[PDB]
Amino acid sequence: MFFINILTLLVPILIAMAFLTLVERKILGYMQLRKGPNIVGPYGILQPFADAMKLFMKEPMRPLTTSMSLFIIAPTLSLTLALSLWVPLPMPHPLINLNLGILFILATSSLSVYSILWSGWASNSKYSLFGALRAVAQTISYEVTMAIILLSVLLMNGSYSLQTLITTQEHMWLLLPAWPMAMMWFISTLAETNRAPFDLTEYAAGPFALFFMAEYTNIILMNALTTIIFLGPLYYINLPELYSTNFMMEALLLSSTFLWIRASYPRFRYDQLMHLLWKNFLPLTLALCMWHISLPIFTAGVPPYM
Amino acid sequence: EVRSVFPEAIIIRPSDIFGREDRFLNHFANYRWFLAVPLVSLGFKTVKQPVYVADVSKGIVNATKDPDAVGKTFAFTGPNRYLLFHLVKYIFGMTHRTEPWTTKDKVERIHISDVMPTDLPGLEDLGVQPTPLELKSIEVLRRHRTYRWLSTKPAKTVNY
Amino acid sequence: SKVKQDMPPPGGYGPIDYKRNLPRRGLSGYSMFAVGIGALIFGYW
Amino acid sequence: RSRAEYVVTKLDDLINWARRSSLWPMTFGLACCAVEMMHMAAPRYDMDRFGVVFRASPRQADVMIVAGTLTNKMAPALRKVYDQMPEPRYVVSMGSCANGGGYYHYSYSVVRGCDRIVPVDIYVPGCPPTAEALLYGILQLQRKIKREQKLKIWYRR
Amino acid sequence: TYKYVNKKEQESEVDMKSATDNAARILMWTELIRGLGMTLSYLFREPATINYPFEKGPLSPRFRGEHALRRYPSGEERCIACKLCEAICPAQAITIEAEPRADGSRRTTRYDIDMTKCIYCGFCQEACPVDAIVEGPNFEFSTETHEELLYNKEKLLNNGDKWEAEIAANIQADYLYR
Amino acid sequence: MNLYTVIFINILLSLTLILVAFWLPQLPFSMKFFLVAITFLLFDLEIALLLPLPWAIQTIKTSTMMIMAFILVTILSLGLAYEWTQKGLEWTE
Ligand SMILES: CCCCCCCCCCCCCCCCCC(=O)OC[C@H](COP(=O)([O-])OCC[N+](C)(C)C)OC(=O)CCCCCCCCCCCCCCCCC
Ligand SMILES: CCCCCCCCCCCCCCCCCC(=O)OC[C@H](COP(=O)(O)OCCN)OC(=O)CCCCCCCCCCCCCCCCC
Ligand code: SF4
Ligand code: SF4
Ligand code: SF4
Repeated sequence: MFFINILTLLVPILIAMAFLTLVERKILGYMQLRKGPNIVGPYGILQPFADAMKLFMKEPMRPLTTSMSLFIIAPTLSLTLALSLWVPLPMPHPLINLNLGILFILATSSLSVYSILWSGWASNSKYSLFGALRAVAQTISYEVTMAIILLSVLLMNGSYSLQTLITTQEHMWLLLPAWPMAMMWFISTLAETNRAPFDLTEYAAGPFALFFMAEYTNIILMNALTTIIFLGPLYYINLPELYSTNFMMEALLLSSTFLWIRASYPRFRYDQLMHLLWKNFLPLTLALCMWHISLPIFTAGVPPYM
Repeated sequence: EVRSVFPEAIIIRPSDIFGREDRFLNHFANYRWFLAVPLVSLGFKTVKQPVYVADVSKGIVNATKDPDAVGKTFAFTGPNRYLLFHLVKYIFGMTHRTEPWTTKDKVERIHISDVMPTDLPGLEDLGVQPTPLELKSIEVLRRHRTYRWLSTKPAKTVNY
Repeated sequence: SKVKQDMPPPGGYGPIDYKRNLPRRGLSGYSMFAVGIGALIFGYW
Repeated sequence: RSRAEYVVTKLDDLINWARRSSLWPMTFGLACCAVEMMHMAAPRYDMDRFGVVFRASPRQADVMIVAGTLTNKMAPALRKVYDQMPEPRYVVSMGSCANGGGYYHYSYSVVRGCDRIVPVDIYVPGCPPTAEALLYGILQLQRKIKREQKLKIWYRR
Repeated sequence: TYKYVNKKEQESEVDMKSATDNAARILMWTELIRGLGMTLSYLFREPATINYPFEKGPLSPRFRGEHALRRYPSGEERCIACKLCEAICPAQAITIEAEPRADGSRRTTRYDIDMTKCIYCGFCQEACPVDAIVEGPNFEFSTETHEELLYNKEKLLNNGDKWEAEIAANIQADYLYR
Repeated sequence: MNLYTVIFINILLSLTLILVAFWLPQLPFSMKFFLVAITFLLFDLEIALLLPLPWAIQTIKTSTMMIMAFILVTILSLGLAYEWTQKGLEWTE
């Protein structure tokens, strides 16, 4: 039964990823006064499948100077980290209940920036290596600001569990007490997923398809994590389907918000992005971290261990 | 059969042709993907003189345009005879490293020695100077090199 | 005969509002700061 | 015919459908014709709706749209970019310049057609041919690669 | 006259309310929210996409498309081998050879127009004194080989016979302007 | 056992995806990147210090814990201020 639960978790996530590619095409088209794909399939629902089949059907131009070991390792690592990122998520019940699931999430993102660094070093080009170093510095800085923000909001929550977060959120959203933190967390998740305006942008066919799959899977996961942490869905002990549906709706709105932002904004500069983080977020992140340290002490609202 | 049905047919017999898209130099480069080099009798008994594909094509075109080539058999061979082991040593040291892939007929033709072209006319008789593998080998084996080795003594030539 | 040719109407074309027109819409800075602080205190309580 | 050839034909249908439904170009764009290319990318004609993705890298490209005048200084760059593109690659020449030199046919620094450098699959005539006509050329390319029977040729080998 | 695009009149001072407004603007992303809103408005408009090939872009009778050689209503070729089209052809895409026909008429033996050399400028159809060569409205004639765009007299006459029901109507619609 | 099974399934799925992806078709150093890398090291170890705060919030001696956390985040701020003042945060020659 556990393997059946594994299948019914992972396969719909991949379906959501492919249709996220499709809905990004359609929303960007309709925001550009045009249409998305609709010829391929009834209403474009076969377009991501055609894209994936073409990407797996085209031969991969594999250069011999590139290390086959790293060329293999980077996309398979990125996809398996996206799926391992997805597993410990309660909706409102998880496939796997971890004691420190948020620490698991952040460290899995660290292994993802290993994946992008290894892909960049395997790509034997100096411009590719330079862009790889820029992307790793981007991902690393937004990872440190995610870790501090998430630490402070779980100082409000009580533990690194996520069912504890559900019990925290069952009366109100955490957006009201931690909304500047929510804004900075949203921007941080954007720059982790390398979406516009933080995209700042090598592989053909198979590896490119794998990287595309893992990136869009990470997009859906950052949306789901933002939903579960900051915008608590309605939870009732006698029915979990209401929680699943409401979390679904908020995750779809946050994914549409990423596509909205990519349509609306021009991309940042590399110096401007580092300047933005290290001069506006991290000072505010540290100040609000100490504020959220101080808050349960002077309000006596120290959360329970369970 | 070709000489029976078309008595004045120009028959051209080249040796093992090497080139950019050949199945000779790329084949010997693709032996490295296994653990070692599988040579029968360590390749000492086989003697080969490979011929460049551009040389063979120039000979073919000059045979189309040549009035004296009618009803003749030509031998298109390289200027230098190498042993199979020395050829493998040269290709591996030039690469610097250290549709079936191969068949029984393929390895039999590999281990068959090249005959001495004595009575037959050749590329010099059709007006083509046979360029050597040392001069026309870098453009073939460069695609199998590594990055450190992207940016070698010739194998010695026997008369027999 | 009478010449027929692509001409403007006798009354002339209407005015064309070529100037920049930003709507100038938006809530005030003091009151959005006030509602943000109020949301913060309500959430904290 | 044999039952295996029917399965091979259906597999060809599936592969050709995938390749023509997902046609990602890079436009090696030079000139007037590249401007008309981005007018085909424009919302009226919507090659993205057709399944044809605007601004793809040559590493991810399927077809090269040669749009403009190929000069002698640019032809090695064209050949290098064509060689960097992966093996299932097609070429749509567009405009009189890329077709046969066009209005600069007798020029000292203009290659008389990009077919002297790269193998052109489909020529789109005009100066510039309309975006309507370029989208015609793209759909003709989809029909052409629908007509391919690669596993049928391999089975009949 | 002239006007300033970035200069501002005098000073608006430094008031606490203005400082609070600027701080709210760059702390709560007001211009970002309004840009998101009007991009959402375009999400909620109607797309300007036509349904090719079932819908076609609008054109005019002046449109310069595929070349064609017309005829008189009797069926005689309108062309009289006068070579002004190749004289005025700025790309030198027209080659004409001519001789008297068996009845002594002045007709062409060769009329080749290179589509790959043509710039589709209409100089031939505006220099033709008898309305023989025309740029008819066909534009969907992309070929898979370079040879098929090297038109000759037979191909041009076939195009003229094919598109005569539309070329003559376009010339009827527009000939009073030219 | 469950997490082992899921991670093995994940790795197997990704490996079979790359296997079908292959089988189906048949220098000038810059100092500033190192600076932000080591700044990340220092801030990440300071996160490692800051991370046990969900259990440190439950202690009896809340005043001492609060003072230590305040001092630590203050020296985070002071180090970041140092690097900002000595221009380790900009990208300029
Ligand atoms: C979680 C749910 C979803 C939330 C987000 C919803 C979607 C919103 C999408 C908006 C568009 C985002 C696209 C990317 C934009 C990138 C640019 C950007 O945002 O730059 C950030 C900009 C950068 O500003 P900048 O670019 O002008 O630079 C500032 C520096 N100068 C001016 C010198 C150049 O703003 C910030 O960094 C501020 C972040 C928010 C801080 C909010 C603080 C509020 C008050 C704090 C609490 C105070 C009271 C404490 C308690 C008191 C109790 C009594
Ligand atoms: C291509 C090469 C790729 C190389 C890198 C692969 C990365 C894979 C994706 C990331 C996986 C991250 C796993 C991190 C470790 C687990 C984290 C964790 O929280 O573990 C503790 C947890 C139980 O702890 P707790 O929550 O306290 O529960 C007790 C209360 N009931 O759970 C446990 O105690 C379970 C202990 C095992 C958990 C990890 C299982 C790993 C499985 C092996 C992977 C490698 C297999 C060999 C190679 C295959 C081919 C490459
Ligand atoms: S064919 Fe005509 S429109 Fe196209 S690039 Fe050449 S001159 Fe410009
Ligand atoms: S339209 Fe073409 S054939 Fe006619 S004059 Fe112009 S370039 Fe020459
Ligand atoms: S201008 Fe007209 S009539 Fe004269 S040669 Fe040309 S097509 Fe014939």
